[PDB]
Amino acid sequence: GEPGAPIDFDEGGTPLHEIPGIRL
Amino acid sequence: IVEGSDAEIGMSPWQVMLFRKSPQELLCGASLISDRWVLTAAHCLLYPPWDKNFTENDLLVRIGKHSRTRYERNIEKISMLEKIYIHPRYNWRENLDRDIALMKLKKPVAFSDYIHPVCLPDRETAASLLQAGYKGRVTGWGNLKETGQPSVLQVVNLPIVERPVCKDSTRIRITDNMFCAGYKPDEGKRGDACEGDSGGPFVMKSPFNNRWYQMGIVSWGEGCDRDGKYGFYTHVFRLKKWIQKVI
Amino acid sequence: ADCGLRPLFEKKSLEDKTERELLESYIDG
Ligand SMILES: *[C@@H]1O[C@H](CO)[C@@H](O)[C@H](O)[C@H]1NC(C)=O
Ligand code: NA
Repeated sequence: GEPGAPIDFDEGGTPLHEIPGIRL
Repeated sequence: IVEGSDAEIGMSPWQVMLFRKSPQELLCGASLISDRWVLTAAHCLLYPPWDKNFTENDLLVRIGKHSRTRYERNIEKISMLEKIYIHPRYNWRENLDRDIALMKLKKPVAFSDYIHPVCLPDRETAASLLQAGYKGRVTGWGNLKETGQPSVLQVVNLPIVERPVCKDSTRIRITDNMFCAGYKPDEGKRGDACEGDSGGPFVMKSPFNNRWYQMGIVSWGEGCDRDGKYGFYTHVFRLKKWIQKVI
Repeated sequence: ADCGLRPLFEKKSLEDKTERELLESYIDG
């Protein structure tokens, strides 16, 4: 019932590769 | 795919296999969206942190497939890539924001019982289906367990998860160009994409017009099918303006 | 124009083994 992602169009933080067990 | 089952023949006729010429191996999933355009994740083609940088001539597309390894004569169709388009603002340095790529086939593929394009969502479709707890479907030939490949294409159905729950399951910065899906630890069911499934489609069947829509692209996760973790998917509708100007 | 309708399912009025699970999740209750 609650939106899981917004319905508009497209217009720091840790990098994925540093996470143990990251799945790419 | 973890905790999935064999797909049925013809179940996912948009499923595309991105196959590394040498060494011979499954690179990623992808999806057929027209007779000449294939949609995938950008990080399948370009991920500097792991020295990944694939051009058109490195890759073959195999369409119509079911077996992971057997040549399916008069069923599967092989194709070569005319041009690869990676989103200009794809963020490989951090969190895989805008993890999307398009690939143009050198010749258009004839459709068949086993080869057929998926729809891309409209605003009305995205609004009606992209709700928390609604289930999408993920397909691929990726691994069955965390870090052991299946004989044939695997399928799993997974619920979209509330955005604050997604963000709280991970230390990564989550953007409006991502959604996450998966069951929660107390939900009894499980399932996830895994290594090898990346770039494949997360699709949903409209109860309104009976068509399957690609709502997401298998983008990333932490482990495979871990309790309290969830798979993250490229939010295809939000990037439709870029998909537009490529074609 | 024909997108997302599968020759071996929707075009033949046949459901696959689990698409009902999807439809059933779209109903709120
Ligand atoms: C990846 O693209 C081309 C492929 O040959 C390569 O020359 C270039 O240096 C690479 N760039 C990055 C950012 O990885
Ligand atoms: Na999980």
